[PDB]
Amino acid sequence: HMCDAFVGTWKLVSSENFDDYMKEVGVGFATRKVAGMAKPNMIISVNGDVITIKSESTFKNTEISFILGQEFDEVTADDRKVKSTITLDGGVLVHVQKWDGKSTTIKRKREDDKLVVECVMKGVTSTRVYERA
Ligand SMILES: O=C1NC(=O)[C@]2(CO[C@H](c3cccc(Br)c3)OC2)S1
Repeated sequence: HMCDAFVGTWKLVSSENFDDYMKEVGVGFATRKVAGMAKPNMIISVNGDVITIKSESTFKNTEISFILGQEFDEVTADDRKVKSTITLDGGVLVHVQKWDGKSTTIKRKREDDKLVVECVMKGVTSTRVYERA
């Protein structure tokens, strides 16, 4: 019953400062412009200890499966090759990505009927709000 309130199909309904977050990450112009248009569906499921998060979008489809606390390889939508670790901290899913001596953290939490995603790189935060699809 780990992560029950996250499970389901979610649609992006608002974004703030995502271009600035991508700039801070190092994303190039053309990827920022095209990726910034996308309104992905995020599909979250749990089977035993394995959590799967899929992102279906007109930009790029991605999928990760993981066990909490156990590092894994991830290729991000912008084609970074990162080492990721995802934990639960007080009911918030905390996803840290490490690559090229850099780090970014993505937090996902349930707030009312929304799933709120906060993406932080250095001093820049982007907030991405999802509703049930
Ligand atoms: O709502 C979101 N939920 C996530 O986990 C995000 C998935 O996309 C990445 C991303 C970073 C840089 C460039 C591109 Br293209 C994508 O940012 C995090 S956005």
